[PDB]
Amino acid sequence: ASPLEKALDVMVSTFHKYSGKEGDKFKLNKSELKELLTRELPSWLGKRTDEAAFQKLMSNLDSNRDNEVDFQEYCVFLSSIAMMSNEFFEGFPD
Amino acid sequence: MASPLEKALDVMVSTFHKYSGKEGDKFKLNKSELKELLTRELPSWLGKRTDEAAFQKLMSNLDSNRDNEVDFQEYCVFLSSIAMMSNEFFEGFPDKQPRK
Amino acid sequence: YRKLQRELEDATETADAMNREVSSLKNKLRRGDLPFVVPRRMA
Ligand SMILES: [Ca+2]
Ligand SMILES: [Ca+2]
Ligand SMILES: [Ca+2]
Ligand SMILES: [Ca+2]
Repeated sequence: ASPLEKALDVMVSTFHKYSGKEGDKFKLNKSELKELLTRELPSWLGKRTDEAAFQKLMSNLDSNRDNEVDFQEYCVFLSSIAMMSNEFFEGFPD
Repeated sequence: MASPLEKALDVMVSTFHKYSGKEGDKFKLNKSELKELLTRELPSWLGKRTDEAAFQKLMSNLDSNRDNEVDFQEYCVFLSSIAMMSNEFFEGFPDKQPRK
Repeated sequence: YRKLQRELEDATETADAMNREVSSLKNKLRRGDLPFVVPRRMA
């Protein structure tokens, strides 16, 4: 398996590390998403704790309006982060 | 420090550029670059058609803004779709299915 | 962590459009419309 293939599998495994803790086994509620972000994506936490901003993130990601973040919605979240990392990668040549 | 997921996101970015920067627009994948990325980095995901017509159809459907390139966002739409296939495999198993 | 607030919120303001794009592509793959790629994970 290539690094990219392994990376896609990490996306899947990490989701399920949290999604099965509460309620729907295959979706992230707000608490589960918060844990995932805090523990697995701490490099993306805001400078200050900010519950309002976190609520807005949850709302933004819940595209199908079911009060949960499913796997597809989570892939869109990760893509959005990757797109920012990509802007940094491309945007600052020496 | 970096989590496996943080590292995985960096691999998404680095892999894209390994190929996008070979020719022409250094920040988008042309047909040749996409084909190399797929064949070399996603070989487990290649289907039963390998001909150029089938590849062109894929290119056309990834290239949603019809500029004859696959940009980073278009590439993420594709990777998300692949990850979803893996997730559907994962979720088919019983909850306490053994793993390492 | 970041030096600012709200960057994740900013980056996800158009999540709906991206979900609709992913849904479209996933459906094409699943239905076998793009047989250069598999429709399901396979060994
Ligand atoms: Ca859950
Ligand atoms: Ca949802
Ligand atoms: Ca290029
Ligand atoms: Ca394009």
